[PDB]
Amino acid sequence: MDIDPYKEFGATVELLSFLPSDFFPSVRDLLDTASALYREALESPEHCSPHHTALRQAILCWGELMTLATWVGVNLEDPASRDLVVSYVNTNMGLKLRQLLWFHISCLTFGRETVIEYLVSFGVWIRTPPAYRPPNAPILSTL
Amino acid sequence: MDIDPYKEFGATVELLSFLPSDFFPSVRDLLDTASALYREALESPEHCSPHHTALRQAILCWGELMTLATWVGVNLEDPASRDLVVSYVNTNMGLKLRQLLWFHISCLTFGRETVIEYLVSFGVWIRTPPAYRPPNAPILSTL
Amino acid sequence: MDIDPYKEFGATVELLSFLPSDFFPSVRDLLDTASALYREALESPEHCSPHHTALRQAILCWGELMTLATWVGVNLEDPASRDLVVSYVNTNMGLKLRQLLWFHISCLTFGRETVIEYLVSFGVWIRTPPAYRPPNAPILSTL
Amino acid sequence: MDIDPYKEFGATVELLSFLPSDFFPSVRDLLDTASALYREALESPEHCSPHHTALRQAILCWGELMTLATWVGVNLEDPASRDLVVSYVNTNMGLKLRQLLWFHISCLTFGRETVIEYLVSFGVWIRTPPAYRPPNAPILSTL
Repeated sequence: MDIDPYKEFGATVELLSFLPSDFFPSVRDLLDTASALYREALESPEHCSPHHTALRQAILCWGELMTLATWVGVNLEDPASRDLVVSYVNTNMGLKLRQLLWFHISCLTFGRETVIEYLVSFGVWIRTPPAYRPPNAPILSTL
Repeated sequence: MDIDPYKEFGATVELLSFLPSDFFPSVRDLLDTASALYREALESPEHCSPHHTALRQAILCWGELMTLATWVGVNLEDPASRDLVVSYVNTNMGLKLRQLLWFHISCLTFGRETVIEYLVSFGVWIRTPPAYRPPNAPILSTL
Repeated sequence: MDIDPYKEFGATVELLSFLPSDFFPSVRDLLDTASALYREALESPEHCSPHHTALRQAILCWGELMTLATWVGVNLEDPASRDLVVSYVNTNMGLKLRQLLWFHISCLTFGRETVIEYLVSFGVWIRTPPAYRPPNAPILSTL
Repeated sequence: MDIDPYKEFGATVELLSFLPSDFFPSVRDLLDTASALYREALESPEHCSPHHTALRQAILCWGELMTLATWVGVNLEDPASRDLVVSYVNTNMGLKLRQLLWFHISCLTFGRETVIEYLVSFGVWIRTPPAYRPPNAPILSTL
């Protein structure tokens, strides 16, 4: 199957490619934001929203990757392989996980429609070449 | 955090640990089933159900894990360590995957409540001594 | 004081005495069933039913007998006596714990009156010599 | 499972640990009290109260510990190991059984609320430094 995780929620993998990969915060920072703002809802037995369901799945996927990294560090004996796998699991997969975390956290905090319009506007800003690019980049905010 | 992926659906990691690990179908079989029965809906841009959202997320997590397996095959030179990582992925993460997929596919097929009652019943059955239980292992059916 | 643990619940040690030893599930299986089916309630601050109260007391009693078994294994350097005590605890006391656990779990699952009628019928069946009874014992089950 | 025997009764293991171990009466004295006051209701086929249910279970747990002690005395011929097991069963497990018996007998006699208030008061008295601790330790009374 060809499943786009954002196709529900009115976005696409291509739209989020407007944002550069180095734009997204670290998984630690994003999980801290999730705990700060939505811990009780995430731990709840309610389907509070599709975003909440998806964020739950993403947090668990990251947790299982961390369990794998620990298991590698304990059960592998070749340090080169140990560290290659650990770094891969921390960086390459972390990128997509923090895309997902960012999208859903931002849509809960600010609104799905607002986030999609931020994506469009930031794509404008970032495609605008530097000579003509304003310094005030689009930024998600309430106030 | 402490997120149980089944409690928003009325179940628990414990309750799915109540069935034996070997009862759960293979990942290949479950993904074939997911495709055959719900590919169009999973690929669609609609929040068809929380089961569908969870299932999309899990299918993509497993896809990234398979991608990890391939990346290891290529960029690892220790065959013992490569085999060890691939086997951890196929077995330990695969079991959690097939529990999750079995649960959500079976919910969509038969009913979430039917599935939870089936878990309880089948666990009690597999624990009852044979001379004092119905002889055939319970099964879900739509016929 | 001469207390019967089932008289409270409409049954009697004499009624459950007709159930053979091979009829009851293991202590581990019964405890896993208790957890899976009624953990939220057993761990709760509510009197949910006399069966729940009794089940809590029985589970904690077994926990203390297991503490005893561990203590024996760690403190007695005479292997014969060590194993003799462990076997007594796991067989003679395990059997009573299994009787009680089965009774209360089955009551919660099926109905106290249903369990009592099942015991009456099972006693009839087991008192009947094999030549003159159906070969399959009566079944208490969800299916 | 992690079951607190007093949660359903408004207390905790933390609150009963306000009392020292050497504060609780002997199992003999507690059983004599239970007989002399509530034998009729404990021997009865009625759920008189959750406390009565729990007391019945405790009484039978102690009966089984006594049976184990007798069986050890008969079936172990290494006096050392016999004595170790008998002492453990009479002392270490006796402690928890007399906590339980004291709690439920005192509840039946005085009120569960009165017993919980007695626990917080004894906490005050025992945490108070000696130079200001009144000789009259708190005590339960009906007058």
